[PDB]
Amino acid sequence: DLYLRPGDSQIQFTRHASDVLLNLNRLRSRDILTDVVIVVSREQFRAHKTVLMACSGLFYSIFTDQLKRNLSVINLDPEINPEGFNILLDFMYTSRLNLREGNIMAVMATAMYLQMEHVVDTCRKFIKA
Amino acid sequence: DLYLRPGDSQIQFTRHASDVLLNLNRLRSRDILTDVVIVVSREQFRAHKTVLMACSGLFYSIFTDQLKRNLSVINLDPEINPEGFNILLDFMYTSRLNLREGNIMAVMATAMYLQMEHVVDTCRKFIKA
Ligand SMILES: [Cl-]
Ligand SMILES: [Cl-]
Repeated sequence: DLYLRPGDSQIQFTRHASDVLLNLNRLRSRDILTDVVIVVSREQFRAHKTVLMACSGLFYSIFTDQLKRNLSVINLDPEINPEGFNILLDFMYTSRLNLREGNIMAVMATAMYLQMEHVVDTCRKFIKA
Repeated sequence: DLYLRPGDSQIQFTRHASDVLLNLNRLRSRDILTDVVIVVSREQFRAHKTVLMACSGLFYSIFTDQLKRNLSVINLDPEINPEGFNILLDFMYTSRLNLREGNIMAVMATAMYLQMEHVVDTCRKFIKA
């Protein structure tokens, strides 16, 4: 629960990061302080820009551009499949990835588009088996 | 790095939550998408409202009030010590708590005011020894 480590006098909390993400997912479930809608083939997904930027290289690049920083709606490539995006948005807020035989190619394609390198790497590992 | 668990078919990522928090702290360091300033005895601290709400019962209560939701400046009780607040803001974004003999009473008092129950519990454990 707590531990100490070398070269650093601070107390380390093992559960804090998971608790923060859990509470951020609760905010999303309740639509509290969400500040962007992502549009994927007419499907709409509400989210927190900071969480998107902390998980996706695409969204990091988008919202660090001064012109795009304050946009409230982001339209993605119409070829992106909404189910794949939904799975990856859930992953962002949960650390849990719904990979199945029937969606892994779409999830991998969407994670490459979003620049989510650890999801892509994981997809390639499962494909190889 | 990855694991499976019962009652849930999804892949579990062990490092994701810590990576999200690390990237959120990077956004804070760069002042990217910060949306509130907390004022503590004339000292000013920039932060992300969603992270404050995910860590502090006080900030959760504040920003779920419709009148206070869009405030850009929050003034805290003038008796709160800025060093204690700084230590707890760092903890929110890092899972690391700078507890010392010389600050533990102030940090505990500030964590009670912010309603950060796991920090308070930890302070009481260290005090008892
Ligand atoms: Cl990733
Ligand atoms: Cl806490």
